[PDB]
Amino acid sequence: RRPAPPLTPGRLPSIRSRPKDVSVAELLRELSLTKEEELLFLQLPDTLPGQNACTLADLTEGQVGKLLIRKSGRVQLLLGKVTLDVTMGTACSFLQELVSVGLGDSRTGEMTVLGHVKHKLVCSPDFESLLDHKHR
Amino acid sequence: ETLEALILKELSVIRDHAGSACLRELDKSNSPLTMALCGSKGSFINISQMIACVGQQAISGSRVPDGFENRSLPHFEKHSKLPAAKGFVANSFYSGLTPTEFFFHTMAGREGLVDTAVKTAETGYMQRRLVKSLEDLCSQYDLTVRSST
Amino acid sequence: RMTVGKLIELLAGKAGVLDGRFHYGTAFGGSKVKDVCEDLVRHGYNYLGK
Amino acid sequence: PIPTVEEKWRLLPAFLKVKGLVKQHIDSFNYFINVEIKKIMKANEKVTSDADPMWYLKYLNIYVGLPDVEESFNVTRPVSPHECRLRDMTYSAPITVDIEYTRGSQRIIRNALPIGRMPIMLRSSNCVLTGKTPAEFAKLNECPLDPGGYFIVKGVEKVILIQEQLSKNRIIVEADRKGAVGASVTSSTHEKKSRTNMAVKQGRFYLRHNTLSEDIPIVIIFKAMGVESDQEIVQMIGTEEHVMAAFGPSLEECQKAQIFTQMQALKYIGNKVRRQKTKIEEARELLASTILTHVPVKEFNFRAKCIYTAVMVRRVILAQGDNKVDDRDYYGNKRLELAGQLLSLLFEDLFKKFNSEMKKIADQVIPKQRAAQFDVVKHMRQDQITNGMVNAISTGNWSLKRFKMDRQGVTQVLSRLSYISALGMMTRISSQFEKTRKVSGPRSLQPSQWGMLCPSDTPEGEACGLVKNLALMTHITTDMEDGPIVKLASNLGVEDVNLLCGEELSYPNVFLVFLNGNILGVIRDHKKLVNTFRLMRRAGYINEFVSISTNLTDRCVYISSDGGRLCRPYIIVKKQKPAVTNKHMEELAQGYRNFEDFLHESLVEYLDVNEENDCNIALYEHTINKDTTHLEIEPFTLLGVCAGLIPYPHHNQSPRNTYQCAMGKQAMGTIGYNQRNRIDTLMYLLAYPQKPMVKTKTIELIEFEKLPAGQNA
Amino acid sequence: PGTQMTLKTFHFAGVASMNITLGVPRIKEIINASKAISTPIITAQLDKDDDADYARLVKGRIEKTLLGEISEYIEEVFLPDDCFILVKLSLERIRLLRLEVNAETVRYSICTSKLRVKPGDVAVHGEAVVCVTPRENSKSSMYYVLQFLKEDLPKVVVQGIPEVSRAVIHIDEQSGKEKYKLLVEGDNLRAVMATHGVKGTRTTSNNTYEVEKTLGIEAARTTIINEIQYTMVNHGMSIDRRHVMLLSDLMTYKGEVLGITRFGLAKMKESVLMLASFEKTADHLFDAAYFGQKDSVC
Amino acid sequence: QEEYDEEEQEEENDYINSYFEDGDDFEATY
Amino acid sequence: NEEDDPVVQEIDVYLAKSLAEKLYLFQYPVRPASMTYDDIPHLSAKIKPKQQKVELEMAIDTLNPNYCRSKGEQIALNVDGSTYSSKLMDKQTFCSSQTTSNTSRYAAALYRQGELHLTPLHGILQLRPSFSYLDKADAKHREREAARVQSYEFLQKKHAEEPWVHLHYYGLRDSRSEHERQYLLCPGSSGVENTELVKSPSEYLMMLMPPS
Amino acid sequence: MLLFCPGCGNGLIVEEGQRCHRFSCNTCPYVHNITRKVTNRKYPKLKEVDDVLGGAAAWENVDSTAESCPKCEHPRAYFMQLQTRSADEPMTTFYKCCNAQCGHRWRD
Ligand SMILES: [Zn+2]
Ligand SMILES: [Zn+2]
Repeated sequence: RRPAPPLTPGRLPSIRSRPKDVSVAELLRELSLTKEEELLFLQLPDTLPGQNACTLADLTEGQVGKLLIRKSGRVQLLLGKVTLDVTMGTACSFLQELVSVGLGDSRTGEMTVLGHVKHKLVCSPDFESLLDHKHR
Repeated sequence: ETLEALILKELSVIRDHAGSACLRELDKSNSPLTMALCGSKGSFINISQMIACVGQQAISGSRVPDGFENRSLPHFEKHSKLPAAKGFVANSFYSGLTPTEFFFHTMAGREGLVDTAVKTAETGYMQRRLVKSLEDLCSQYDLTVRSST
Repeated sequence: RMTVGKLIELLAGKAGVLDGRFHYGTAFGGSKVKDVCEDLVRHGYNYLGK
Repeated sequence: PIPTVEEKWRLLPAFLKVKGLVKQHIDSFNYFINVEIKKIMKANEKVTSDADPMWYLKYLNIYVGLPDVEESFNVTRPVSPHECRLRDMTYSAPITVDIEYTRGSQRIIRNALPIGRMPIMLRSSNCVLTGKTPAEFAKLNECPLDPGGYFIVKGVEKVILIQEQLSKNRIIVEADRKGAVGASVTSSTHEKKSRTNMAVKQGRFYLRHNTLSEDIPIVIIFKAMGVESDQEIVQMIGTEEHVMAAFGPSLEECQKAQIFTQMQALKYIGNKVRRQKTKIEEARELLASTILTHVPVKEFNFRAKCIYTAVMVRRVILAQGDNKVDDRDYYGNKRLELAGQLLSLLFEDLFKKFNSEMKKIADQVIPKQRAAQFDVVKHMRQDQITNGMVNAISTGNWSLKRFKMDRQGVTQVLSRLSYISALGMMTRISSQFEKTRKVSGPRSLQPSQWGMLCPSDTPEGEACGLVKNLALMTHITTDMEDGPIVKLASNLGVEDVNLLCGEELSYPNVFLVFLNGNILGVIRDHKKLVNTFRLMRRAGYINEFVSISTNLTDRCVYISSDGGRLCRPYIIVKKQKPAVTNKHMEELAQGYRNFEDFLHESLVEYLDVNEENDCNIALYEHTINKDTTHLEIEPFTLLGVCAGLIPYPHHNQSPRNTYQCAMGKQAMGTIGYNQRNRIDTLMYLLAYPQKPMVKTKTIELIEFEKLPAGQNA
Repeated sequence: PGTQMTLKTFHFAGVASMNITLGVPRIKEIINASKAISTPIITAQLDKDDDADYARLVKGRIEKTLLGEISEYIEEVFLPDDCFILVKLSLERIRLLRLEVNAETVRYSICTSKLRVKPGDVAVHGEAVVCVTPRENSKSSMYYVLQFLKEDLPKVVVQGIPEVSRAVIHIDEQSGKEKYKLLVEGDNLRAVMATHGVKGTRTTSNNTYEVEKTLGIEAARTTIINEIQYTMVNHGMSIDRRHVMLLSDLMTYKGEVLGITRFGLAKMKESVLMLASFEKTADHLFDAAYFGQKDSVC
Repeated sequence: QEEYDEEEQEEENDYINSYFEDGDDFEATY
Repeated sequence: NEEDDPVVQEIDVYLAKSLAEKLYLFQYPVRPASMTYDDIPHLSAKIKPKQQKVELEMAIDTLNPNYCRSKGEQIALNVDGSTYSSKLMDKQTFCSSQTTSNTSRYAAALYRQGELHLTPLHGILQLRPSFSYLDKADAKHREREAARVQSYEFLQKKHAEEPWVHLHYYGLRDSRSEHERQYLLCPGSSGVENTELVKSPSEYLMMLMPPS
Repeated sequence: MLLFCPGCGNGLIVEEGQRCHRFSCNTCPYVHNITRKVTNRKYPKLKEVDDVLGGAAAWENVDSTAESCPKCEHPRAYFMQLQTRSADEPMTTFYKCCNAQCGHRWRD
């Protein structure tokens, strides 16, 4: 008897018979301590600095990212000069999975399941330091 | 509510004591005191309000209500149940009122202006309802009151 | 009427017309009754109003 | 002892020099004949006939010239305001537009086509009386101390009173004789105003609207909007045990009725609604952009409408069962209306009427024609627009059938009894409430208003609070855009509403963003959000007239940017100390570092009525604490114009203050510099006006010592 | 007096938090003599005025007490067999309130309830535990009536009078004697005055219509004078006794207590011309020509 | 007896007119 | 800020657009995260990438210890009055909707041993179980027993213009799955390349907020 | 409480089966076997004991003064202030209460 009637207030526990916040740094430390492989879904700041707009589609391939973890602080992303910070928001409680669709010529198609995502990250620019650098 | 009345009577004791101590220091030739004793135009409450202190400005028999977020004025703190904060005036008319105290004193000024400006309508309704009812009730010559019929 | 500003107005006006300078009577400030009462004595009149 | 700066009293004259007392009435008109006149032009630019699709009209550009008068024949000379005031003429200027009409086969572009006239303010930018000198003001027979701001129609001075109304695009939760009831009033840029209300009875929610005949359960509307599964409905409503027990009756009622698909729901809506094309299509179009017009739909997606209705249901649930209600006497939501928006509506209606009239006169002449060329210039009149404007201004009865509105008593004759009554008429504000004895709250002094409306200034009699006057330091925000604001919001890291589900909005940490009654999205860490927004506003990128507040009871941030809000400048404090120092005021005394430079250097800032709700303000400098955020410049600014003539107002009592404010406009005295030249119906003069010995700073601010209305005795 | 009768709550203090209107509203309601009265207050005295325990015992007698407020907890038990609702009556809360309701009393109050129920599947298990099994018939399934009986179990009154809402006892002190006066807030005086606790002889009411329904029309002319004089002495004014005695006899001579309204004035006077100014466009004016009555000019 | 309002039903008389003086400045006869 | 320099973790980030073109993120708000949909055998899957509309068809066991055959026969008579290829209900249909067509920010991230890979996402769709088999059924039953503005039919014709695509399902363990994972995992360029984008923060904030 | 179906997403209502009752719904075939015991416990808000209002105990809260009353020559009495609009001008009145064996209430 696998399918059990779920509850709306207790969708995550869903015991019926027999919420904790986690920091991004602590979450990544826990993920790296156990040495697992799990996918992450993150939103990035629009109009990423580049060479009009510059997204990840009109870019190149290689290492262009640098993450920094300050002690007793937060987690800060960087691309040489620009500075961003990443945080956790809208903790997922439902099912979310990403698949790869394959298009042939007309009818032949391959739809393969890659995995599931259970964590959403948000990357934001800190305008305070940018304004301090500009004004000064 | 029990605390709202426990401190409401402590603010009146200091006012009454100041008013009573002002009477022992006043001279027997003061025009306000003479007019209060005779009773021509004035009262002892007016003297104690002009010399000692105004007192407490109540609205509809209650304290000044909050209007922004659980606070009367934005110059005070959050959930500040203090006497002088909510509605208590300390300085008299001679010394000079605080703008916050002036606003609380003006709040009570308009509540008394709007209840007599509209009272004419209700009084006129009741007067027309009463007059048209009784317009033929008179006494006869045999000590008997009858109607028109 | 309970109007005390009238007496202070009269006092300040008398002091001003005696001295020869207009006195400020703005709300929540202006002039007090202590520095004006001592200035009405230099001329020779009574100090408050009599 | 604390370092005190007794120099911030000279900031008020510098602030009044640019705007303030009576200049905003002219800025409302100068921004109107430069933006809104073009807005309505780009609104209606192309009109086409129905006989044959070959004839069409186009508009290139429109503008207004200088005040001119058309005399005997082909003679246009500049006219003076006193000339029109003595000849009982009307101060108006023509409107020059560039039209393009295709007659026959070729196209004709006739430049400088006059289509009508339009009144001009006395102290506007297009009038002659601007940027002049007193020596030149005396050459035109006009008082230089005249503040202006009135209309001259048939040789009388008419002033349009500012009128306050309730805000649109918002949710109100009131209480009536049965219980609690929610309502939503919506009015978009086009002509459609709606008022929907959700009512609660015996634990069953119902939706009422003007076009609907009977009440329909909210769950039926939910299923019709597009959400099929009933679990997602309750998930959007609220994730709590007590909100689910109050939503049980609605669920069992929706289960009782044989309604489980969207088609059946739309059929039920079509059967219920009555309109005087099948039932499904009319029921679908009735739910798209009819009930709620302030919520746009991209193609047919009711997701945002579903989210808004879910927030409304959660609001009416949290309201019911508690002792919290929303009152209409709060001035943070009440908006003001000047003479600009009324003229905007009037001009838009007149332009649409003129475009629809000539379209009807040239449709039955093309089939029954006797020539090959048809000119539209000969079949054109410019009298209707001028006559309509003049009558609407003189009579004062705003009647707009396209808007379906009728208002009386908006324009009033400018009282020229004294110099204070004339200026005090420009600061008078009337309410939309009628002469009702039962209402007492709005008439009573509200704690919300602080330094925006003078408490003492009010008429004694029947109107005991319906008529109010503005304060010395007061500014009305104009209309702006929302593009850069929403762009910076999306760049800050605000999440879209289409990504998260219904269970996330019930989370306490989750916060919603509201912008002019519109759900922008979900954001976390609202404190950093507000801090960064305030920093960007102090920087100079975003305009200074943008209000942002937070509500912890409702757990949402409100972003107000619509025109017609109240704001007064406040000095910023830095954690124990005001940013304004003595070296900053010495430069102002020198002649540099004006109010604009102070606003550009992050020294002072404007705050709204709801914005100051989330901050601490200190009266004096010795009262400044570690929690204060802003500092009052001057405490004597709270009094009004008529209340600034009372020596020692704090010493006097409030009834006597009100009596003197009412009698200050009744006292007779000198009117102006040209009183023998002007010829009015009734005029009073004094013989030898004296000068008040004990004057006030407000007297010098308005220069009342030059035209006194009394004598020393 | 009514001109200077436009002030707010006069004797407002923390001693008595009782919302009773006194001023122009009370006088207007007395003159209108409406059936529905606002803020009902009715006073009674006890036979035993020395012991307060008897006053507390009889206070719980005349008071509407519900079942859900006394019930400790209610639960729906589900098993392979037929389900039923179970309510645990708490005897300690009854002992603290000094009520005379037992398990059989709860059973009799439930069987005499308004919602559909008959004594077929309602039983008491032990001392203060009641089990009710819902039936499957005549409207829908038992699941839907289960949610319907669980939200009306508290609504079902177990004891008292449904009319009376709230009751409090007032203490009167004197030289050496102490008295306890029972004032309740209801309308049906016939039920409270006919009680073992309060003495039916000494009891005063506020509703003129109800006191003329219970006592009589002659006893209503006395209570309408006392209420008017009680409102005039609360303002610091003074009126004469026969001035209000003549007004009380004006709406008591013909029939019952008639009010001074638009409908009662038509019952008092029979002149269409004076009603022409009170009423509307042409209704009475055309009905007069239709019927054809003679107006006496007197 | 219908729940009516005294204000809308009973039309305003000379009783209702509150004689008060305010500054409000600015048929065939034989 | 002297306590920020000692403890500094280094993390490399990569980007690959090989599988960014053909990639779609599916959302399931109805199902709890505990249970999964990949173990349940699915019949078929169908797609239209023009309007981004997907429909999944899964199959549950027709006669299992927890099934009401009685109501199943009734539902079979209702649908019969050919959608189902059996005598009862044994298939479930999940439909989708377009959500935020403008996808530039949302991108998937893979965390391997010590390197992070970023793959841009094409579109995000929400799959919800809709029941359209009983609407047509009861409509047919009732009809049997009885007998320029842009509207909604316009958009329906626009949806109906395009043809349809069908695909197969592949699950937890497959060589194709590992191939796709390695193709989106291995960046290919193992050299240490730098200076790929140069932008000062004073100019980046100006590009963010246009002065005009 | 509130229970939904995992397959479709609609709600279920308990119905009768062949031998025992079962959790069923009228939207999709789904039956759940009723087991040993499922139970929901509720705690309705109980009523408290009412207090006796009135008496000298509450009257001691308001503070009195020293002014004689001409009824029994007793100096102890309570005084309160009130605002009332008279015919000519505003007037502040005092309410007088006799705290003695008679206990009268006057307004002068
Ligand atoms: Zn189901
Ligand atoms: Zn006594």
